Amino acid sequence: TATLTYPFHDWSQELSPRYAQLRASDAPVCPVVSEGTGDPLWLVTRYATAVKLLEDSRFSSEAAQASGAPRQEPVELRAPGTRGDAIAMLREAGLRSVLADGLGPRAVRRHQGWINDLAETLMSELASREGTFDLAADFVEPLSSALVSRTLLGELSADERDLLAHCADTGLRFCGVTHEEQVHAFTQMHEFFLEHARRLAGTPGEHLLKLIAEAGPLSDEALAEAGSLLVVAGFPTSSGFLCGALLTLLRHPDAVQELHAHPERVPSAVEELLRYTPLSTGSVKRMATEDLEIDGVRIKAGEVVMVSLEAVNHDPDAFEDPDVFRPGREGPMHFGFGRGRHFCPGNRLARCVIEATVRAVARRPGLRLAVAPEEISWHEGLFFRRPRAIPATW
Ligand code: HEM
Ligand SMILES: CC(C)[C@@H]1NC(=O)[C@H](Cc2c[nH]c3ccccc23)NC1=O
Ligand SMILES: CC(C)[C@@H]1NC(=O)[C@H](Cc2c[nH]c3ccccc23)NC1=O
Repeated sequence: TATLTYPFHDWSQELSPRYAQLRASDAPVCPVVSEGTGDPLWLVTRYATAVKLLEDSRFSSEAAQASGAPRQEPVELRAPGTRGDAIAMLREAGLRSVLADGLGPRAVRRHQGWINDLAETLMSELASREGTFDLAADFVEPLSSALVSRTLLGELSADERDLLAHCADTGLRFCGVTHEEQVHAFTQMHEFFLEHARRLAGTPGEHLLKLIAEAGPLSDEALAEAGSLLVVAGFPTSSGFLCGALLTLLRHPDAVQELHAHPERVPSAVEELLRYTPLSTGSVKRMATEDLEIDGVRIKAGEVVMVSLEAVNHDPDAFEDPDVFRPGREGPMHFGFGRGRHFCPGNRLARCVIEATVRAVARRPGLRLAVAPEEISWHEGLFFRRPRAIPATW
């Protein structure tokens, strides 16, 4: 119909041209319809409007997560007949800040050493390789697997890691699998944690699931909900983003040569990667809890307004030459971690692993993509973009 269906099927790093067109339209908020549900939605693509949306106390993230809310995802991101309200259930137990606490600056100071050791071990192994090697399978996968075990869930076996990763990939999708396969992915996840979360939380370590369990005691359902939250929020984001960041670096050898010569510039390159490299193929979303206007557009209570972080991060009103990867950039704050109350509580740990990845690349001149960027294959339909492989050579 004449109402755009959402999302825009831009599964590779090439952002859908529709975002820029909506950004330059006369409307600061554009009505769309969810392809997966037919629900009406509003879409924001301008930085200035997105700031207003994500800092407005009348827009509720949790209300947009509730069952029956208009939504972009085809299947609800909860197990059948469960609350799907992990952050609120943690706060109910009196754990208001455990996620930020276990992922903040002190946690980076605990984990940054081994994270950098491992990035270096993995890249040193690749430096010994002949011919073409795969940066997704042989760098991103082992690094993100270690991140998950050591910081989020506890020591997982290869089979457990494989199962949770498959559940995330299958459930967090707009298309490419059946409805039944999507629901089953969340089931295997929830039933996995109902059985194993107590065991995982009880093993020695600093992992977040232990911190949650060991801080009326927490029920197995709340602890299982916490496990599924950590998988959904932590696994496909880290693997998708690290893959995409590697692609960005390989496509910008001049920038990498600068980082090789001036390693103190790496933190700024991390921030530019967070702005430039696209991640989600949908939008962050909030529900209006009362009638309001945003930039003149009237929104009724109950309606859901979305912001594409990719669109905002590429807004020329905010970032001059927004489609240029410019590590020296000194523009406004990027939206890669969101904005306001729900700003990514994993942001410091994520920055730590991105930095370690950038340094591992910058230290080794000659690394290059083995084929043209347009020949990279992409997992079609994931919420969190990820290439199937990153073939590279020296
Ligand atoms: C490069 C990696 C990552 C990126 C780009 C990223 C990005 C984001 C963004 C944009 C949001 C805001 C969503 C919204 O406003 O609705 C968010 C929220 C969140 N992130 Fe991250 N994230 C990353 C890694 C992680 C990791 C490793 C964890 C560990 C569990 C994590 C945990 C969370 C949680 C729990 C939330 C929900 C906060 C809330 O809704 O209040 N993230 N993330
Ligand atoms: C299920 C939780 C993640 C929960 N559900 C949400 O919709 C929001 C936003 C969010 C952050 N990271 C995600 C990854 C996949 C899908 C959604 C999200 N925050 C939550 O804590
Ligand atoms: C149904 C999907 C759109 C799903 N629903 C969400 O609420 C989050 C929001 C989000 C946008 N960018 C991100 C980056 C990292 C973590 C979360 C997000 N993303 C999704 O893909």
